[PDB]
Amino acid sequence: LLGEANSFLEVLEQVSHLAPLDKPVLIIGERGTGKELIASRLHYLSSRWQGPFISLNCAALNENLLDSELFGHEAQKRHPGRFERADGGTLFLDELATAPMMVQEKLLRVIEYGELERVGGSQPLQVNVRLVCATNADLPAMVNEGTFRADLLDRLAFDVVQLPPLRERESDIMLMAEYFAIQMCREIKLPLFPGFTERARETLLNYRWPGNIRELKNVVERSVYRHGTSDYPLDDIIIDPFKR
Ligand SMILES: Nc1ncnc2c1ncn2[C@@H]1O[C@H](COP(=O)(O)OP(=O)(O)O)[C@@H](O)[C@H]1O
Repeated sequence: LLGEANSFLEVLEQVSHLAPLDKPVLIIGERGTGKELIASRLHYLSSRWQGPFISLNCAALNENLLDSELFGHEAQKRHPGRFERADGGTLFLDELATAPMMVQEKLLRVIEYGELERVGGSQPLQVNVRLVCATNADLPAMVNEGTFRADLLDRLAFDVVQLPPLRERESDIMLMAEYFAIQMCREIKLPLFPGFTERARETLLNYRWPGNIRELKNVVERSVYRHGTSDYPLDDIIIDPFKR
């Protein structure tokens, strides 16, 4: 993983201590800051490392589909949900704050009882899953508004990993930019990355990176491609490809 910023190193140290626990971990961070990567690090550093790592984006599914994707539904005889698929392993729920209140209630019940309720006939399913969740919402604010369950937060938020946005990671922007530029040079067969000019560095370090590391990679790849030479340093950082 790339980065030297104290804020980021401190996250890695925190994760090394949290991973062996069976307790739920809440990751607060912006898109592209490595939420899923950290969730997967928690899994692979934990005693569950040989078990499944399953992900789901709560924001991507309507309420009824989220409900059946997480908790499963009947009808060859059953469509297992993500809790069942994660049994013995880890389930990463991204965009937690978008889960509808009915889902939040059902999530609290699974955490506190350790089983998934079942329609008549079939008995409840036991599940044994280590949960990691993420969002950039202000969850305490949502609790005040009535849009996030306080009880659920008392279960999910055993501890909180705060992932710093790229704009708050010291000089990690240039370290990562260089790394990404070099890999794009290999992809388009340039013999050497010719460096970034001061203008390019100013552009990179002054931009907010709303898309963080995902956005940085894309911008840098496009910029290297457009430059297309090892003869002269890269000067033009193409943040916005919709202008020109
Ligand atoms: N510290 C890091 N070093 C190298 N690549 C990283 C680092 N953090 C995140 N990335 C990369 O950034 C992209 C977004 O990370 P990911 O965890 O998927 O995103 P998100 O925060 O949106 O869940 C991925 O391609 C991932 O490899």
